[PDB]
Amino acid sequence: SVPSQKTYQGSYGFRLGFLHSGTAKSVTCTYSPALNKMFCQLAKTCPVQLWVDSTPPPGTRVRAMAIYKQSQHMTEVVRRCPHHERCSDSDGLAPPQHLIRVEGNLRVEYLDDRNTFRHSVVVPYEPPEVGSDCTTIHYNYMCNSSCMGGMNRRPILTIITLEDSSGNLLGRNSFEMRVCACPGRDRRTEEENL
Ligand SMILES: [Sb+3]
Ligand SMILES: [Zn+2]
Repeated sequence: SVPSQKTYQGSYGFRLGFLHSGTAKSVTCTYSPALNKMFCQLAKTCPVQLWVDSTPPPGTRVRAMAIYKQSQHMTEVVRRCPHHERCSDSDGLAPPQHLIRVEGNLRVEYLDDRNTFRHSVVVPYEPPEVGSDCTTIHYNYMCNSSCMGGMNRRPILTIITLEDSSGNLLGRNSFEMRVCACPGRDRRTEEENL
């Protein structure tokens, strides 16, 4: 079956925030509120902000999972193309088939679900650093949207679930993802069709 993508703020008032980076040619990662769509270059830092009304307990965990947006493709597992799967860009932690990685977190953990075969990456929730109102996770996407043998120009969603130490759903949110060479231009072009 297909993982739930239904928004759920839950007890702790869980929602996602994004940097306001604009669409200049030099930008590596930019978000479109209009499309609720993130545009990142291959393997480059993709900051996602966790916002809460109340601090969840210690041992709370944040999980990222990719699915295909279109109904006909939803049952197919999102994974890296054979080319990117084979290439030597391994960090020693991430499985080579996994699209979504986390950088600068040695407590990162990766799951091949034994039932659904779905890929996900999970880190411990940490409260905001002193002088901050949200928690930032740096994701890396390791395959282009245009990759034949992979996503093959098919739109994907990233599902961020907040869960406790025992794996109970606390909150869920989602955003569309495109991995492309010129994020600035592509966002500006996709917003032009409004
Ligand atoms: Sb990005
Ligand atoms: Zn690829």
